[PDB]
Amino acid sequence: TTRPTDPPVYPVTVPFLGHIVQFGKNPLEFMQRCKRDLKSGVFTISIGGQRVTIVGDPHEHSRFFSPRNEILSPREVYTIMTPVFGEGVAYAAPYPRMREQLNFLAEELTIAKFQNFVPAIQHEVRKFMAENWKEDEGVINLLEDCGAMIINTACQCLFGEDLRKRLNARHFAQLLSKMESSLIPAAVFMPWLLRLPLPRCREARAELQKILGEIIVAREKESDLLGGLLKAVYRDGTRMSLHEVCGMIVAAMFAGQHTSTITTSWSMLHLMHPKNKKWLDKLHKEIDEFPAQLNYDNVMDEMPFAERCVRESIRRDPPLLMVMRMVKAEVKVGSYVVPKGDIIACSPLLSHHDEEAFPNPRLWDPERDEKVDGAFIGFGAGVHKCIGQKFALLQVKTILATAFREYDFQLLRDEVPDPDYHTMVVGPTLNQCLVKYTRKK
Ligand code: HEM
Ligand SMILES: OC(Cn1cncn1)(Cn1cncn1)c1ccc(F)cc1F
Repeated sequence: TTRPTDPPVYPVTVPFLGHIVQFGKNPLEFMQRCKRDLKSGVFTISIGGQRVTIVGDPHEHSRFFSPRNEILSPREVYTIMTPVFGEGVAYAAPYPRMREQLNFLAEELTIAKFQNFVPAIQHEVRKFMAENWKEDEGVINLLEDCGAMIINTACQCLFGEDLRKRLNARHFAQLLSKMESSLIPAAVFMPWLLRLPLPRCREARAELQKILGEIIVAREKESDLLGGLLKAVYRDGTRMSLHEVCGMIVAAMFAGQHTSTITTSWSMLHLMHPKNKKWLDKLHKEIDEFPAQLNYDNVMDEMPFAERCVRESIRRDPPLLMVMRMVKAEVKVGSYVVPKGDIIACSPLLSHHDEEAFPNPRLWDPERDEKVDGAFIGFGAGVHKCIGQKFALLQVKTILATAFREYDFQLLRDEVPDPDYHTMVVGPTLNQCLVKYTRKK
């Protein structure tokens, strides 16, 4: 079964690997085991004879990230999420409707769009803090409260008043919530591997669609994200259907909700920890210079340290652990060739723990730089680099800047939380994010 060019191979049984996943075993240790015993950063896990090739050598990142869809294809490997977004909507939109739709989305999230996003995000953060952090001091779940701030501020930024009246952020976040109710690794991993349907979350879509479809008529009967998606064309002259606009609105809120929530929480948890006083003080040296009301230029271009804070949070504990493609034509990676039919993967989690690229990788050090160019991949790279990355950072950084200007925070355990590997998109353990707020003097 070997070819003169293939990477080293580690056989596993499906049960044995199934067991590792179901039981939420640290996936970093398993991949680091493999990287060492096979003495290669590029290596294959043969599951049921089912080849998964990992680009775990940060010097080889571009070999994963740069090829076109026709060579390394995202479609086949994410097709299981189709019920999430709908049948002809993203990874399920046939060629070339997938790239066309992602690009429409991308175009709704450029820096020309962000106009008054910042004041809008500050007002929502301050409404929240005013409604929820009312006392001189009080106890909260930081993970839960960041997620609220993330949905509220996202919807305020992206949605018009008709939308926010019919579908409030609370509602939105429930509907989103009961979808990744069926995207746990323990349940998805095996049908993802076999090529089996997603094992409830199509009921939540049909609720949204009906709701949006009403909103959508109300408007055509009578410049936000919805309105921009509604104006989108396509190469062939036709526009997106209701079903496609709903699906891309979902893909959007879905993509950014859990990832940004988690990044904000890790950032705040590191910063508040007594051993990171130096950084919190550094953070203040930067943000104490600014007025009550921030602008785009303030947050995007005059907070380099806040940004390092966010970036290193995603570096140490990236929320998307692993990014995949189907190899459609064999591809050169390092001194190996990765054959047609392989699943090829590149893992932020694995590369962000490479000792050369990120020495002492468990130390959250905001002043760190990658020691191998392009080793950091928390938002991916190349053809499929994240296109909400700028909105994400504008959002998280404004929240950090707004929350730390008014409050101090005590973490109510001794150590920063354990990541919890039981969810698809990975964050700190919920019960471990209990925190005391203290209103500034
Ligand atoms: C902190 C927040 C975020 C993180 C950490 C993050 C992380 C990532 C990563 C690792 C990828 C690589 C995908 C791959 O190679 O398969 C990606 C892509 C992508 N992201 Fe994000 N992302 C974030 C926020 C968002 C937001 C807010 C949106 C939309 C509103 C978004 C939309 C997308 C899309 C459409 C792609 C891939 C497009 C394609 O397949 O060509 N992301 N993101
Ligand atoms: O890349 C994802 C899909 N994915 C990969 N593993 C689990 N889900 C996630 N993502 C990207 N940025 C933030 N989250 C994505 C790609 C496109 C999309 F529309 C949604 C979506 F979640």
